[PDB]
Amino acid sequence: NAEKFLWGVATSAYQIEGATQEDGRGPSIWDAFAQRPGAIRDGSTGEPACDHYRRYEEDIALMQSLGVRAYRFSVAWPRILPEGRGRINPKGLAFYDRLVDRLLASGITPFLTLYHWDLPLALEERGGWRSRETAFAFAEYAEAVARALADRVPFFATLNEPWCSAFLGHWTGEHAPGLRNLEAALRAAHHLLLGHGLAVEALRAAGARRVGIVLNFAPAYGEDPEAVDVADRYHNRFFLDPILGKGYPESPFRDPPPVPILSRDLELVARPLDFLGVNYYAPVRVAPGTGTLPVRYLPPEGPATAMGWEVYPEGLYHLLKRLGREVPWPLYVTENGAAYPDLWTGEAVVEDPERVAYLEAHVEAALRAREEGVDLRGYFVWSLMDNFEWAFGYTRRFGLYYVDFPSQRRIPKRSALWYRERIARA
Repeated sequence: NAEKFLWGVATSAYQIEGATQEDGRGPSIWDAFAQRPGAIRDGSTGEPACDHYRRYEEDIALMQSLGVRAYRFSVAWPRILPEGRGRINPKGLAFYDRLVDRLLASGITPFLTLYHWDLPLALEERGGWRSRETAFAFAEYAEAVARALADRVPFFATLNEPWCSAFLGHWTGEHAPGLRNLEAALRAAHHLLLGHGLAVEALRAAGARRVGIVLNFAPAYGEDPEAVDVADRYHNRFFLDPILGKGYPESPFRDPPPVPILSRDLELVARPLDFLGVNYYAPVRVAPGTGTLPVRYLPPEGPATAMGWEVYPEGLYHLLKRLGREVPWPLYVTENGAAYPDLWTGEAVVEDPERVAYLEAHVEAALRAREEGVDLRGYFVWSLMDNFEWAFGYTRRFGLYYVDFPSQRRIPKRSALWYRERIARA
Protein backbone atom coordinates (compact mmCIF):
# COMPACT_ATOMS: atom_id res chain seq x y z
CA ASN A 1 0.00 0.00 0.00
CA ALA A 2 1.03 3.59 -0.79
CA GLU A 3 -2.26 5.46 -0.31
CA LYS A 4 -2.20 8.62 1.72
CA PHE A 5 -3.91 8.54 5.06
CA LEU A 6 -7.70 9.16 4.81
CA TRP A 7 -9.13 12.02 6.87
CA GLY A 8 -12.88 11.58 7.09
CA VAL A 9 -16.16 12.36 8.84
CA ALA A 10 -18.94 9.88 9.63
CA THR A 11 -22.73 9.89 9.67
CA SER A 12 -25.56 7.41 9.32
CA ALA A 13 -28.78 7.37 7.41
CA TYR A 14 -31.48 7.48 10.08
CA GLN A 15 -29.50 10.04 12.06
CA ILE A 16 -29.28 12.64 9.28
CA GLU A 17 -31.52 11.97 6.24
CA GLY A 18 -35.09 12.79 7.21
CA ALA A 19 -37.47 11.96 4.34
CA THR A 20 -38.66 9.13 6.55
CA GLN A 21 -41.93 8.66 4.62
CA GLU A 22 -40.86 10.07 1.25
CA ASP A 23 -39.84 8.53 -2.03
CA GLY A 24 -40.86 5.02 -1.07
CA ARG A 25 -38.93 4.51 2.17
CA GLY A 26 -40.39 1.86 4.45
CA PRO A 27 -40.33 2.04 8.25
CA SER A 28 -37.37 0.87 10.29
CA ILE A 29 -37.24 -0.43 13.84
CA TRP A 30 -36.15 3.08 14.90
CA ASP A 31 -39.23 4.68 13.37
CA ALA A 32 -41.36 2.36 15.54
CA PHE A 33 -39.15 2.62 18.64
CA ALA A 34 -39.23 6.40 18.55
CA GLN A 35 -43.04 6.27 18.84
CA ARG A 36 -42.77 4.70 22.31
CA PRO A 37 -43.10 7.13 25.21
CA GLY A 38 -39.82 7.32 27.10
CA ALA A 39 -37.70 5.70 24.37
CA ILE A 40 -36.13 9.01 23.23
CA ARG A 41 -35.09 11.59 25.88
CA ASP A 42 -36.69 14.59 24.14
CA GLY A 43 -39.61 12.76 22.54
CA SER A 44 -38.12 13.31 19.09
CA THR A 45 -37.68 11.12 16.02
CA GLY A 46 -35.55 11.00 12.87
CA GLU A 47 -37.96 13.10 11.00
CA PRO A 48 -36.60 15.45 9.76
CA ALA A 49 -33.02 14.97 11.34
CA CYS A 50 -30.58 17.07 9.24
CA ASP A 51 -32.77 17.01 6.10
CA HIS A 52 -29.73 15.41 4.37
CA TYR A 53 -31.88 13.61 1.79
CA ARG A 54 -32.58 17.09 0.38
CA ARG A 55 -29.44 18.98 1.53
CA TYR A 56 -26.70 16.50 0.64
CA GLU A 57 -24.99 18.81 -1.89
CA GLU A 58 -24.50 21.48 0.76
CA ASP A 59 -23.16 18.87 3.13
CA ILE A 60 -20.66 17.62 0.54
CA ALA A 61 -19.53 21.22 -0.01
CA LEU A 62 -18.89 21.53 3.73
CA MET A 63 -16.72 18.41 3.60
CA GLN A 64 -14.83 19.74 0.59
CA SER A 65 -14.26 23.04 2.39
CA LEU A 66 -12.55 21.28 5.28
CA GLY A 67 -10.36 19.18 3.03
CA VAL A 68 -12.08 15.98 4.09
CA ARG A 69 -11.10 13.20 1.70
CA ALA A 70 -13.40 10.38 2.87
CA TYR A 71 -17.05 10.29 3.89
CA ARG A 72 -18.40 7.43 5.99
CA PHE A 73 -22.15 7.13 5.60
CA SER A 74 -24.79 4.45 5.71
CA VAL A 75 -27.37 3.21 3.27
CA ALA A 76 -30.84 2.85 4.77
CA TRP A 77 -31.96 -0.72 4.12
CA PRO A 78 -35.65 0.26 4.23
CA ARG A 79 -35.01 2.98 1.61
CA ILE A 80 -33.76 0.20 -0.73
CA LEU A 81 -36.05 -2.72 0.21
CA PRO A 82 -38.98 -1.19 2.10
CA GLU A 83 -40.18 -4.58 3.40
CA GLY A 84 -36.60 -5.86 3.97
CA ARG A 85 -36.93 -8.43 1.18
CA GLY A 86 -38.61 -8.54 -2.24
CA ARG A 87 -39.70 -5.12 -3.52
CA ILE A 88 -37.00 -2.71 -4.68
CA ASN A 89 -37.40 1.05 -4.22
CA PRO A 90 -35.86 2.79 -7.29
CA LYS A 91 -35.82 6.31 -5.88
CA GLY A 92 -33.87 5.07 -2.86
CA LEU A 93 -31.22 3.43 -4.99
CA ALA A 94 -31.11 6.53 -7.17
CA PHE A 95 -30.44 8.74 -4.16
CA TYR A 96 -27.37 6.82 -3.07
CA ASP A 97 -26.22 6.49 -6.68
CA ARG A 98 -26.30 10.27 -7.07
CA LEU A 99 -24.69 10.81 -3.65
CA VAL A 100 -21.78 8.59 -4.70
CA ASP A 101 -21.38 10.45 -8.01
CA ARG A 102 -21.33 13.77 -6.14
CA LEU A 103 -18.77 12.51 -3.61
CA LEU A 104 -16.46 11.40 -6.40
CA ALA A 105 -16.92 14.72 -8.22
CA SER A 106 -15.74 16.47 -5.04
CA GLY A 107 -12.71 14.23 -4.55
CA ILE A 108 -14.17 12.37 -1.58
CA THR A 109 -13.81 8.61 -1.13
CA PRO A 110 -17.12 6.91 -0.26
CA PHE A 111 -16.86 4.72 2.82
CA LEU A 112 -20.15 2.88 2.92
CA THR A 113 -21.87 1.18 5.87
CA LEU A 114 -24.63 -1.27 4.85
CA TYR A 115 -26.29 -1.74 8.26
CA HIS A 116 -26.34 1.14 10.79
CA TRP A 117 -29.18 -0.05 12.98
CA ASP A 118 -32.23 0.74 10.82
CA LEU A 119 -33.58 -2.78 10.30
CA PRO A 120 -36.76 -2.79 8.19
CA LEU A 121 -39.76 -3.06 10.52
CA ALA A 122 -41.26 -5.79 8.32
CA LEU A 123 -38.33 -8.03 9.26
CA GLU A 124 -38.64 -7.14 12.96
CA GLU A 125 -42.26 -8.32 12.81
CA ARG A 126 -40.90 -11.79 11.95
CA GLY A 127 -38.33 -11.83 14.76
CA GLY A 128 -35.75 -9.38 13.45
CA TRP A 129 -32.19 -10.37 14.24
CA ARG A 130 -33.48 -13.24 16.40
CA SER A 131 -34.54 -15.01 13.20
CA ARG A 132 -31.87 -16.71 11.15
CA GLU A 133 -33.72 -15.65 7.99
CA THR A 134 -32.82 -12.02 8.68
CA ALA A 135 -29.14 -12.85 8.14
CA PHE A 136 -29.97 -14.17 4.66
CA ALA A 137 -32.15 -11.13 3.96
CA PHE A 138 -29.20 -8.93 4.95
CA ALA A 139 -26.86 -10.69 2.52
CA GLU A 140 -29.39 -10.22 -0.32
CA TYR A 141 -29.60 -6.51 0.55
CA ALA A 142 -25.80 -6.23 0.65
CA GLU A 143 -25.61 -7.85 -2.78
CA ALA A 144 -28.15 -5.42 -4.23
CA VAL A 145 -26.31 -2.37 -2.95
CA ALA A 146 -22.95 -3.61 -4.28
CA ARG A 147 -24.49 -4.44 -7.65
CA ALA A 148 -25.61 -0.78 -7.84
CA LEU A 149 -22.63 1.02 -6.25
CA ALA A 150 -19.48 -1.15 -6.12
CA ASP A 151 -18.24 0.23 -9.45
CA ARG A 152 -17.54 3.51 -7.60
CA VAL A 153 -17.57 2.81 -3.83
CA PRO A 154 -14.25 1.21 -2.79
CA PHE A 155 -15.12 0.40 0.83
CA PHE A 156 -18.09 -1.60 2.11
CA ALA A 157 -18.58 -2.30 5.80
CA THR A 158 -21.30 -4.85 6.52
CA LEU A 159 -22.28 -3.87 10.08
CA ASN A 160 -21.87 -0.85 12.31
CA GLU A 161 -21.33 -1.84 15.93
CA PRO A 162 -23.17 -5.15 16.26
CA TRP A 163 -22.53 -5.07 20.03
CA CYS A 164 -24.93 -2.12 20.21
CA SER A 165 -27.52 -3.72 17.95
CA ALA A 166 -27.41 -6.95 19.96
CA PHE A 167 -27.05 -5.84 23.59
CA LEU A 168 -28.46 -2.30 23.61
CA GLY A 169 -31.21 -3.29 21.18
CA HIS A 170 -32.17 -6.54 22.85
CA TRP A 171 -30.79 -6.77 26.41
CA THR A 172 -30.88 -3.27 27.93
CA GLY A 173 -33.75 -2.16 25.70
CA GLU A 174 -32.19 1.28 25.24
CA HIS A 175 -31.99 0.95 21.44
CA ALA A 176 -34.47 -0.33 18.88
CA PRO A 177 -36.18 -2.76 18.85
CA GLY A 178 -36.23 -2.27 22.63
CA LEU A 179 -36.09 -5.86 23.84
CA ARG A 180 -34.80 -6.87 27.27
CA ASN A 181 -33.89 -10.56 27.04
CA LEU A 182 -30.40 -12.05 27.10
CA GLU A 183 -31.29 -15.04 24.91
CA ALA A 184 -32.77 -12.68 22.32
CA ALA A 185 -29.60 -10.59 22.45
CA LEU A 186 -27.38 -13.64 21.93
CA ARG A 187 -29.51 -14.83 19.00
CA ALA A 188 -29.25 -11.33 17.54
CA ALA A 189 -25.48 -11.25 18.07
CA HIS A 190 -25.09 -14.54 16.23
CA HIS A 191 -27.29 -13.65 13.30
CA LEU A 192 -25.63 -10.23 12.97
CA LEU A 193 -22.33 -12.10 12.65
CA LEU A 194 -23.86 -14.70 10.31
CA GLY A 195 -25.32 -11.91 8.18
CA HIS A 196 -21.88 -10.31 8.04
CA GLY A 197 -20.30 -13.59 6.92
CA LEU A 198 -22.91 -14.32 4.28
CA ALA A 199 -22.59 -10.74 3.05
CA VAL A 200 -18.81 -10.89 2.68
CA GLU A 201 -19.06 -13.45 -0.09
CA ALA A 202 -22.09 -11.80 -1.67
CA LEU A 203 -20.25 -8.46 -1.70
CA ARG A 204 -17.07 -9.85 -3.22
CA ALA A 205 -19.00 -11.67 -5.94
CA ALA A 206 -20.83 -8.42 -6.72
CA GLY A 207 -17.62 -6.48 -7.17
CA ALA A 208 -16.95 -4.83 -3.80
CA ARG A 209 -13.23 -4.14 -3.73
CA ARG A 210 -12.67 -3.68 0.02
CA VAL A 211 -14.96 -5.44 2.50
CA GLY A 212 -14.89 -4.98 6.25
CA ILE A 213 -16.91 -4.51 9.42
CA VAL A 214 -17.07 -1.71 12.02
CA LEU A 215 -16.74 -2.70 15.69
CA ASN A 216 -16.88 -0.51 18.77
CA PHE A 217 -14.51 -1.13 21.62
CA ALA A 218 -14.56 -0.13 25.27
CA PRO A 219 -11.16 -1.03 26.69
CA ALA A 220 -11.63 -2.38 30.21
CA TYR A 221 -9.72 -1.36 33.31
CA GLY A 222 -10.06 -2.10 37.00
CA GLU A 223 -8.42 -3.62 40.11
CA ASP A 224 -9.58 -7.17 39.70
CA PRO A 225 -8.15 -9.11 36.74
CA GLU A 226 -11.14 -11.50 36.54
CA ALA A 227 -13.71 -8.68 36.38
CA VAL A 228 -11.61 -6.81 33.83
CA ASP A 229 -11.40 -9.94 31.68
CA VAL A 230 -15.17 -10.52 31.83
CA ALA A 231 -15.71 -6.94 30.66
CA ASP A 232 -13.09 -7.37 27.93
CA ARG A 233 -14.76 -10.52 26.64
CA TYR A 234 -18.20 -8.84 26.61
CA HIS A 235 -17.25 -5.47 25.11
CA ASN A 236 -14.19 -6.21 22.97
CA ARG A 237 -13.70 -9.86 22.06
CA PHE A 238 -17.36 -10.91 21.65
CA PHE A 239 -17.56 -9.96 17.98
CA LEU A 240 -13.86 -9.61 17.15
CA ASP A 241 -12.84 -13.15 18.09
CA PRO A 242 -15.42 -14.74 15.75
CA ILE A 243 -14.34 -12.51 12.86
CA LEU A 244 -10.71 -13.51 13.49
CA GLY A 245 -11.57 -17.23 13.36
CA LYS A 246 -11.12 -17.72 17.12
CA GLY A 247 -14.73 -18.59 17.92
CA TYR A 248 -16.73 -16.76 20.54
CA PRO A 249 -14.66 -15.94 23.64
CA GLU A 250 -15.42 -17.81 26.85
CA SER A 251 -18.87 -16.60 27.77
CA PRO A 252 -18.88 -13.51 30.00
CA PHE A 253 -22.30 -14.52 31.37
CA ARG A 254 -23.34 -16.69 34.26
CA ASP A 255 -25.50 -19.62 33.03
CA PRO A 256 -26.03 -18.24 29.50
CA PRO A 257 -29.03 -19.24 27.41
CA PRO A 258 -28.78 -21.26 24.16
CA VAL A 259 -27.16 -19.64 21.12
CA PRO A 260 -28.25 -20.88 17.70
CA ILE A 261 -24.80 -21.64 16.22
CA LEU A 262 -25.17 -24.18 13.40
CA SER A 263 -22.55 -26.27 11.60
CA ARG A 264 -20.12 -24.13 9.59
CA ASP A 265 -21.57 -20.80 10.73
CA LEU A 266 -18.29 -19.75 12.32
CA GLU A 267 -16.40 -20.46 9.08
CA LEU A 268 -18.75 -18.01 7.34
CA VAL A 269 -18.31 -15.43 10.09
CA ALA A 270 -14.51 -15.65 9.79
CA ARG A 271 -14.33 -15.01 6.05
CA PRO A 272 -11.25 -12.80 5.49
CA LEU A 273 -11.72 -9.06 5.39
CA ASP A 274 -9.84 -6.15 3.88
CA PHE A 275 -10.15 -3.85 6.90
CA LEU A 276 -11.49 -3.43 10.40
CA GLY A 277 -13.27 -0.24 11.38
CA VAL A 278 -12.53 0.77 14.97
CA ASN A 279 -15.03 2.92 16.89
CA TYR A 280 -13.83 4.33 20.20
CA TYR A 281 -15.16 6.91 22.62
CA ALA A 282 -14.23 5.80 26.14
CA PRO A 283 -13.00 2.94 28.31
CA VAL A 284 -15.04 1.08 30.92
CA ARG A 285 -13.91 0.75 34.53
CA VAL A 286 -15.25 -2.26 36.35
CA ALA A 287 -15.45 -4.07 39.68
CA PRO A 288 -16.73 -7.58 40.43
CA GLY A 289 -20.51 -7.89 40.50
CA THR A 290 -23.17 -10.52 41.12
CA GLY A 291 -25.35 -10.11 38.03
CA THR A 292 -25.69 -12.35 34.99
CA LEU A 293 -22.86 -10.22 33.67
CA PRO A 294 -20.73 -10.35 36.86
CA VAL A 295 -19.31 -6.83 36.75
CA ARG A 296 -20.30 -3.47 38.21
CA TYR A 297 -19.45 -0.32 36.22
CA LEU A 298 -17.63 2.48 38.02
CA PRO A 299 -17.95 6.22 37.29
CA PRO A 300 -15.10 7.89 35.37
CA GLU A 301 -11.74 8.68 36.87
CA GLY A 302 -11.87 12.40 36.05
CA PRO A 303 -13.03 14.40 33.04
CA ALA A 304 -15.99 13.11 31.11
CA THR A 305 -18.14 14.44 28.26
CA ALA A 306 -21.82 15.47 28.31
CA MET A 307 -22.59 11.76 27.82
CA GLY A 308 -20.76 11.04 31.12
CA TRP A 309 -18.20 9.17 29.01
CA GLU A 310 -14.66 9.23 30.34
CA VAL A 311 -12.11 11.19 28.31
CA TYR A 312 -9.10 8.88 27.97
CA PRO A 313 -7.17 9.55 24.76
CA GLU A 314 -4.36 7.16 25.67
CA GLY A 315 -6.99 4.42 25.60
CA LEU A 316 -7.17 4.87 21.83
CA TYR A 317 -3.37 4.45 21.61
CA HIS A 318 -3.44 1.26 23.66
CA LEU A 319 -6.45 -0.11 21.76
CA LEU A 320 -4.82 0.45 18.40
CA LYS A 321 -1.55 -1.10 19.60
CA ARG A 322 -3.48 -4.19 20.73
CA LEU A 323 -5.49 -4.46 17.53
CA GLY A 324 -2.33 -4.07 15.44
CA ARG A 325 -0.89 -7.15 17.14
CA GLU A 326 -4.15 -9.16 16.84
CA VAL A 327 -5.81 -8.12 13.55
CA PRO A 328 -4.12 -9.07 10.27
CA TRP A 329 -5.85 -6.32 8.27
CA PRO A 330 -5.56 -2.56 8.04
CA LEU A 331 -7.47 -0.47 10.53
CA TYR A 332 -9.53 2.70 10.15
CA VAL A 333 -10.82 4.67 13.13
CA THR A 334 -14.35 4.85 11.76
CA GLU A 335 -15.77 6.86 14.68
CA ASN A 336 -14.26 9.02 17.38
CA GLY A 337 -15.81 12.18 18.80
CA ALA A 338 -17.41 13.86 21.78
CA ALA A 339 -20.62 15.52 22.89
CA TYR A 340 -20.26 18.72 24.88
CA PRO A 341 -23.05 21.31 25.29
CA ASP A 342 -23.39 23.71 22.38
CA LEU A 343 -26.04 26.46 22.03
CA TRP A 344 -25.98 28.75 19.04
CA THR A 345 -27.05 32.37 19.55
CA GLY A 346 -26.26 33.63 16.05
CA GLU A 347 -22.46 33.62 16.10
CA ALA A 348 -20.38 32.85 13.04
CA VAL A 349 -18.32 30.15 14.79
CA VAL A 350 -19.69 28.15 17.73
CA GLU A 351 -16.82 27.92 20.22
CA ASP A 352 -16.42 24.33 21.43
CA PRO A 353 -12.97 24.21 23.06
CA GLU A 354 -13.62 21.01 24.99
CA ARG A 355 -14.52 19.15 21.79
CA VAL A 356 -11.43 20.57 20.09
CA ALA A 357 -9.23 19.37 22.96
CA TYR A 358 -10.81 15.90 22.89
CA LEU A 359 -10.23 15.54 19.15
CA GLU A 360 -6.70 16.90 19.24
CA ALA A 361 -5.68 14.43 21.94
CA HIS A 362 -7.34 11.42 20.31
CA VAL A 363 -5.80 12.15 16.92
CA GLU A 364 -2.36 12.50 18.57
CA ALA A 365 -2.80 9.12 20.26
CA ALA A 366 -4.00 7.37 17.10
CA LEU A 367 -1.24 8.81 14.92
CA ARG A 368 1.38 7.81 17.53
CA ALA A 369 0.18 4.18 17.45
CA ARG A 370 0.40 4.41 13.66
CA GLU A 371 3.94 5.85 13.79
CA GLU A 372 5.03 2.87 15.93
CA GLY A 373 3.73 0.37 13.36
CA VAL A 374 -0.05 0.06 13.54
CA ASP A 375 -1.49 -0.02 10.00
CA LEU A 376 -4.00 2.75 10.64
CA ARG A 377 -5.08 4.06 7.24
CA GLY A 378 -7.64 6.70 8.22
CA TYR A 379 -9.55 8.53 10.93
CA PHE A 380 -13.19 9.63 10.84
CA VAL A 381 -14.74 12.17 13.20
CA TRP A 382 -18.17 11.40 14.43
CA SER A 383 -19.80 13.48 13.24
CA LEU A 384 -19.82 15.95 10.37
CA MET A 385 -22.78 17.68 11.98
CA ASP A 386 -25.16 17.45 14.93
CA ASN A 387 -27.81 14.82 14.31
CA PHE A 388 -30.35 12.47 15.90
CA GLU A 389 -28.35 10.80 18.70
CA TRP A 390 -30.47 7.68 19.17
CA ALA A 391 -32.05 7.49 22.65
CA PHE A 392 -30.80 11.02 23.36
CA GLY A 393 -32.58 12.54 20.39
CA TYR A 394 -31.34 16.04 19.63
CA THR A 395 -30.11 16.62 23.18
CA ARG A 396 -26.51 15.51 22.50
CA ARG A 397 -24.45 17.17 19.80
CA PHE A 398 -21.42 15.48 18.21
CA GLY A 399 -20.95 17.62 15.12
CA LEU A 400 -18.05 19.63 13.78
CA TYR A 401 -20.95 21.72 12.44
CA TYR A 402 -23.74 22.92 14.65
CA VAL A 403 -27.20 22.34 13.19
CA ASP A 404 -29.98 24.75 14.07
CA PHE A 405 -32.62 22.10 13.57
CA PRO A 406 -35.59 24.48 13.07
CA SER A 407 -33.91 26.23 10.13
CA GLN A 408 -31.50 23.45 9.11
CA ARG A 409 -28.69 26.01 9.10
CA ARG A 410 -25.20 24.51 9.50
CA ILE A 411 -22.81 26.75 11.48
CA PRO A 412 -19.16 25.74 11.90
CA LYS A 413 -17.92 25.04 15.37
CA ARG A 414 -14.34 25.81 16.29
CA SER A 415 -13.74 22.06 15.92
CA ALA A 416 -14.59 22.28 12.19
CA LEU A 417 -11.85 24.89 11.77
CA TRP A 418 -9.53 22.81 13.93
CA TYR A 419 -10.13 19.75 11.73
CA ARG A 420 -9.40 21.70 8.55
CA GLU A 421 -6.07 22.74 10.12
CA ARG A 422 -5.33 19.24 11.46
CA ILE A 423 -5.89 17.59 8.07
CA ALA A 424 -3.46 19.99 6.44
CA ARG A 425 -0.91 20.06 9.38
CA ALA A 426 2.75 19.38 8.55
